[PDB]
Amino acid sequence: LQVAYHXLFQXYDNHIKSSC
Amino acid sequence: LQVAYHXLFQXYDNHIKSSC
Amino acid sequence: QYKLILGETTTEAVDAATAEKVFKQYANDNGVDGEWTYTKTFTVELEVLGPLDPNSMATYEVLCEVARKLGTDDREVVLFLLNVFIPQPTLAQLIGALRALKEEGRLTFPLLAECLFRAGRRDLLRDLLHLDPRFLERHLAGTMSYFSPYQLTVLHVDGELCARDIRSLIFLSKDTITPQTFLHWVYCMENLDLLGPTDVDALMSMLRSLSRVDLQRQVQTLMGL
Amino acid sequence: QYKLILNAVDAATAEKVFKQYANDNGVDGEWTYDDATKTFTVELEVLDPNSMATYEVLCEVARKLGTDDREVVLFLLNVFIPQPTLAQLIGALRALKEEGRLTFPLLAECLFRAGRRDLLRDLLHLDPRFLERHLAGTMSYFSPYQLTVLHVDGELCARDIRSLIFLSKDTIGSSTPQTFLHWVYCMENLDLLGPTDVDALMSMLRSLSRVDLQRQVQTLM
Repeated sequence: LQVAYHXLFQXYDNHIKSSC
Repeated sequence: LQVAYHXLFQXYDNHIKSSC
Repeated sequence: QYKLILGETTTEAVDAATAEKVFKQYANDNGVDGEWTYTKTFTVELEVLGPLDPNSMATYEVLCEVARKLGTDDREVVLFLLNVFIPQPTLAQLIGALRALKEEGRLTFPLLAECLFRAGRRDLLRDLLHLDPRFLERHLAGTMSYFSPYQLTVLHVDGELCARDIRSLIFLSKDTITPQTFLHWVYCMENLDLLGPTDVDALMSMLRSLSRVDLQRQVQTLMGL
Repeated sequence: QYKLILNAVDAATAEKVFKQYANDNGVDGEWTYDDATKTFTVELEVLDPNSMATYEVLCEVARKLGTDDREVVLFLLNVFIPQPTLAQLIGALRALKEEGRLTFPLLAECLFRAGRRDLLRDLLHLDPRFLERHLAGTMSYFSPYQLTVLHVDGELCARDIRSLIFLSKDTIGSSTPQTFLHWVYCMENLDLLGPTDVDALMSMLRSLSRVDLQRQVQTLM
């Protein structure tokens, strides 16, 4: 869950970073 | 109202045309 | 038989649990999400993507009244111009497809106006859409068309081809088949990948073998070099 | 007194205030008001759970932030208020979230740059050892200028910032700055400092004898 929470955060961060 | 309806249609058409 | 209250929607289910699953899916499909109370009836309080609901349902009236007064060959023109085309459709096929486009946002009011204009239904623009066709023809003069030059070419050829030529077209199409109209022949060739916006050589090959060299030259003029 | 159940000089004004409060929040249900109990009740919504349950994170973050960290966060999130209070910060953060500007990954880096790795581990549940590695190979949410001013702020001492206010009196203006980030905000408004020209920052650092900090700004940009 912890490693998955860190994974999910990276996914969400990369998503906003890939927008603009 | 009729001339305004024709005006409104042109505004809406020009709006979708000014997108892509 | 099972009832749903929002909009009195009814279904036929094997058991009560299946009816709840079918109705819960219909809730998301529409967008409404209220408290469920399940006699043989189920009632739903909240929504997302009263006044707004009435407007959405009312907008459909324009499309329902348009589709019901469209008629056999105009159905093909409209469905061809709105990409997803069905050969020789019925009211239930067209009404469904137009509603599937409206829910997908692919259909707009100015697009529907030009769609009805190209169809030749200036009567429906005047009476149902309340748009003066004398103004609409002037509007389209200085505005980029919603439809491709290929889409508009096929539509022009369709108008000039006679009943005898389209009968002969079906006989010549038997070498690649069956179609019942020229727009049906186009759809068959588009699926077979012989016709398309890039080539159009197959359209000219048929028009040369139908003696409509005037129509063959018209396609050549509409496409160029 | 007039009440509003969610699901003034007179009742007419009270109704207007509540009707506008519903649209502002996004809600739009059926209105039923009682003239004896002095209460109004509200169906539909189109603007609910986390869009309300997320704010709990922001509230706990802001309440445990503290005086000087408030300035860092508000500076990094553009709209900065000099020496803010809980009511000023909580209001500004909730305004940004409602505007869509504030995001969770932005808030994480915002709390990281602030130096509140304790709040990342405890409140945001993000391991700062991982976050520092994440920020290594990822483009920062904040400008090199934003990050420079923040770095200078950290290295400047209590005596230098006292001397900074004395030197700022030539461009002030009583109200006068109370911190270096307050001095930056005053200069940004006066249009002497900015991301394009940091000459004013280096002019102050040269006249504060922090040539090491002046060289660091030059090295940074």
